[PDB]
Amino acid sequence: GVDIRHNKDRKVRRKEPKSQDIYLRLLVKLYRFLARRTNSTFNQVVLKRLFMSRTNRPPLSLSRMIRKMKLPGRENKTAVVVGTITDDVRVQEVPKLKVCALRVTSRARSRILRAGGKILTFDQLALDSPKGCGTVLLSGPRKGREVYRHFGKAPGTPHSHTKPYVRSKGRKFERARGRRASRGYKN
Amino acid sequence: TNTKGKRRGTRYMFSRPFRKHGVVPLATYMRIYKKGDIVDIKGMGTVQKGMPHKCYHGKTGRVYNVTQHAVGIVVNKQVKGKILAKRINVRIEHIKHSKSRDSFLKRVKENDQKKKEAKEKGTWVQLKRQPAPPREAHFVRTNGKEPELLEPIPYEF
Amino acid sequence: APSRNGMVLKPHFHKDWQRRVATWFNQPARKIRRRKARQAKARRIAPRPASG
Amino acid sequence: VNVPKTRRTFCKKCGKHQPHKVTQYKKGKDSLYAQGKRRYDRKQSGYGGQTKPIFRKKAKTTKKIVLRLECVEPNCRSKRMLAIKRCKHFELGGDKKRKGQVIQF
RNA sequence: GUCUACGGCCAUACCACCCUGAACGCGCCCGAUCUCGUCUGAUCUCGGAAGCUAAGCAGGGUCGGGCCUGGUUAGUACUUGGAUGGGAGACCGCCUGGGAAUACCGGGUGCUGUAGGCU
RNA sequence: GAGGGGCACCACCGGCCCGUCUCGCCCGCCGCGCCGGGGAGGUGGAGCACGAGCGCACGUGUUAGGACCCGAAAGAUGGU
RNA sequence: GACCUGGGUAUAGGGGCGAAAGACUAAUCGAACCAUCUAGUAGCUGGUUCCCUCCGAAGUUUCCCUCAGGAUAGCUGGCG
RNA sequence: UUUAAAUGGGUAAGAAGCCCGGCUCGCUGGCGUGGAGCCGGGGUGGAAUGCGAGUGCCUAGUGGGCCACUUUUGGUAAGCAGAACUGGCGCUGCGGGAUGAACCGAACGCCGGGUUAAGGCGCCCGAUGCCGACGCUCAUCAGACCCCAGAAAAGGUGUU
RNA sequence: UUGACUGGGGCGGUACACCUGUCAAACGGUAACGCAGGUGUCCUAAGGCGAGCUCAGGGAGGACAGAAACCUCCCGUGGAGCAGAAGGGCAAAAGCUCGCUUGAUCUUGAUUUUCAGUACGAAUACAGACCGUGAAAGCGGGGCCUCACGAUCCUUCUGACCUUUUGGGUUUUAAGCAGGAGGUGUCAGAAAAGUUACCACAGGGAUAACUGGCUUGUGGCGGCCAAGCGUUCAUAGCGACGUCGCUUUUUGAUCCUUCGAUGUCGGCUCUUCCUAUCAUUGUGAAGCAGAAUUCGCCAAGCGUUGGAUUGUUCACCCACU
Ligand SMILES: [Mg+2]
Ligand SMILES: [Mg+2]
Ligand SMILES: [Mg+2]
Ligand SMILES: [Mg+2]
Ligand SMILES: [Mg+2]
Ligand SMILES: [Mg+2]
Ligand SMILES: [Mg+2]
Ligand SMILES: [Mg+2]
Ligand SMILES: [Mg+2]
Ligand SMILES: [Zn+2]
Repeated sequence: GVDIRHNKDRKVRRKEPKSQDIYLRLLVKLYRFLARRTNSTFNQVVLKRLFMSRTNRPPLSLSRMIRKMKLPGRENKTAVVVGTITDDVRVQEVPKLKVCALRVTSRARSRILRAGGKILTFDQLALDSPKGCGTVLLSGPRKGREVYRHFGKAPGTPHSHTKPYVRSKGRKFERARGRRASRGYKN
Repeated sequence: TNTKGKRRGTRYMFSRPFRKHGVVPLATYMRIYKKGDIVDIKGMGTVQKGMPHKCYHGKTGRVYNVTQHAVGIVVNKQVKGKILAKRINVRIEHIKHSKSRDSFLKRVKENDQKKKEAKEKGTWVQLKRQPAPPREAHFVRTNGKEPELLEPIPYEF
Repeated sequence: APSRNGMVLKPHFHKDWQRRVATWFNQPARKIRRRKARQAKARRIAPRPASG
Repeated sequence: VNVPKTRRTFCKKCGKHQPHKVTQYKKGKDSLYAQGKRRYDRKQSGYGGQTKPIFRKKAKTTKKIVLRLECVEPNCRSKRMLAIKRCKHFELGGDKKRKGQVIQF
């Protein structure tokens, strides 16, 4: 015998996608070749996001992408996201930016192209920039889900703000004791 | 079962020690506590208002709040399988300045004045401290006399 | 009987609900039945407009 | 437990200390046609017997006695509730005690 | 060389007794008309300057008592960790490290800040 | 070497909306009032701060149903 | 002899009948038998069906008519 | 209880630090005071050893335990009742203690060579079949290896 | 419907909510039907603030007057008092006396304690008001600190010139919002008498009544010491005050095995075993003249009966030996 460990020692990341999509498997064979052969960390971040779940790959609206590329310096780089680009109705004009994504939506890819932009896939991203040089890779808000605001301490805990599971929001549904100082206590 | 009451096991620790009773001296009140000061908790027995709890007597925390008569102290407390940063309001007579960092605030002073003291002179002073090394190969002297012979004494009652 | 964080649910199954169950297995066969009742009526009032 | 007959306390109407007439709070005639009395009457009525618990396992011997402070200065007439820790015997206006007393049992 | 007013540390500063105390001061001291307070100008409050180092107060003394500090007690008593050590047990010795307390004996006995005065 | 722009996320500060509380002055008129609107501070909310949901499938967990299987002493209804 | 006995006839289930033993009422009686409600309920006993690989417990906290049971925190695994 | 250990508990051993200059304030206030906040600027080698860390969701089983040193309570005592610290058993085979839940060694994929641990080496039974060293001991009830499975006070001109 | 805990259950007690000292092993935590006690109150002052004062006890004096009356002087580090249980704390004081008072009032958050780090209760540090007291600094939102208490629903009272009362108005009522009270002591909170030997079910060796086991207080049977008793004479025979043991034929104590069952007293019948020997064999010692007894040794070979009363084990009596 050697030590007294608790045996973590099996790393619990993903080595391939659980998806059986054969187009997405060809991107992995494109980029796990590039990741082990080009000595760039762009192709290690893109390769580990092609592995990720649909939950860990959130969508990115078209108004964050033009908000995070009107920063100083970003004027002639490419928008990279391993994930989908939905549009904002809220935005009024679109610039002529160059993007790259798995799966831009129909209304969003009509509005980029009217404004003079250019959509890419990860195939023609690899032929343009193999190292990932001149790219701004982005991500959507992965804690933007409604699931994450039920997560926290516990709703009855003091200073919690944790949104309990109620079947219907309204009066008489979890508002009487433990929620106001009159009926018993407030938490 | 075992009387979960405040001020329970404090027959001797909320007691003034011996022959130091009476009204408390006045330099205790003339102590200046600012934010981030490292203070250590020791509840007295004469002043009755702001004694913390027996959980914190002997422990050492950091000031985040300064009030008219008291000081807000964040201390680490050991609950069962984890520690917690608890913020306890303690009056000014139950705390004092902890000297526990003041041997580090001396050797950040005498280190930086000695760092530039060799920068202007070009040496390799190696101001990082080492623990007690094994002893140097020295050379004892037994000049003239002889090493005194001692023997184990007999047994008696 | 409950557990950690979940809904607090009131399922209305405390009654003899298995004798009153309705299975829509005839609902294809009633759609072609009420089509034929529209067709056989549309030619019975033959010149008149359908849907009355 | 002896409290005085008048008392100079805060009244929420004007935000001042000004004297009050303190008497004892009595419970009051239990009104019919309240919502839980209307409910208990249409529940108890019929067959079925007693339909709600009647408490019988009584332990305490005192009550928290409560005072009602009545703001004496006119066209205010502001009343409010003030409690005292519980007591067996409660005088309300009598016998301020003096310590020069021959008291002998 | 000391003091007065205010202090910090609160006995090396206290306690009992005995000597000494220039000059300023501190004080005892002499009075109740006012201010004020009493059973009582004793205290407390108020007017002073006729006397006094007698006391307080300050220095010093005592093979002083305590107090402070150090040896001795003692590597003793306890104790960490260890042993297929001993012993019928109670308890014990050793290994590896840490290490007291009383009697007994020795030495000390106020130190200082701010402001003002004497010499 | 250094510098720059900083995704997501985390911590903090600031702001915003709704309820209440203290403090205060100003503004508007389908008509001048036991009217309407605004301010500044502190607080209560499952909030805003450039959206992530929906439908479908599967896996796990829990619950209601005979509910993993078998087991009472009973109670009731109508009869012989 | 308050005798023994046949066939006829009457009384039925919280009812009957009892010189009283809770006796007897079709081998069933301190509440019959048949069918249904019904697969009633059980924190309680018993059982719970193929292989290999990897990780791996707890018998403790707090509350409960709680003490052969739960809820809660700890311990675990899985997913990232 | 004056004194007062050993063992133990907290904290500190840096850039989230050190220093300089400036601006805000409705707080503080003799004071351009005090303190907070804010902006800009200056220089990183700051105990030993070891280690890759951080964080979120979902979550089963369990909620009768028992044992041994050490420290302890009740008890005459108990393979008794109840606690503290650590290890183990339960969940765990293997070598040894003849026997065995927990002792002592050591933890385990399937095998070959080597070497040991605890324990042993007359014969069961592997290995003293050594020309082993020094002493002690005679029992008509000898003795014989942690836990551990049997003894005391008292006594002997028995022998050393 | 007929509480729970429980060295089985019951009776008893409350370890069922709580506080003090100890256990507790020098931070904190820590169990038992462990030990020593306490609580369900009391207080318009025993709350608040300021002033002046010093306590318990002792010594020495003073008409009655003495251990204890009141008066005075001296000593007096808390030996007093602080409402009550303890522990801590306190002297121009937190104690005594006096003068004023009501902060024991209004309001929002945070923090602490138990703790899951939920609530109640208790508490701490503030802040915004309105006040008290003091010359002022200040102190004060109950008691010198550690305890003195209580959800939902329902009810009651108070609060705003509030909100809703269902087509629109007015009014009464009712419902709301905000916070006090009327309780759950099984104290995180049900609404509750028995009996069963006529009894039934699900279980439980988690749990008694029997043996067996650990233990030996107790019962028994032994030693060691020797003040004595024995005319004298400690030890022929005994032996106090002690003190060390054994045994498991007494009774307990415990709860390991057994609750899908180990047939539970006594007697009768019958076999074997033990020795701590009553008798029989061989012996040693007497306070052994003989006879008879008594005390030890090797020794369990061989015997240890017949009856009356009693279910008896045990007892007790008659008779034989
Ligand atoms: Mg006069
Ligand atoms: Mg006068
Ligand atoms: Mg005079
Ligand atoms: Mg003099
Ligand atoms: Mg003199
Ligand atoms: Mg002197
Ligand atoms: Mg001396
Ligand atoms: Mg040791
Ligand atoms: Mg060992
Ligand atoms: Zn008023």
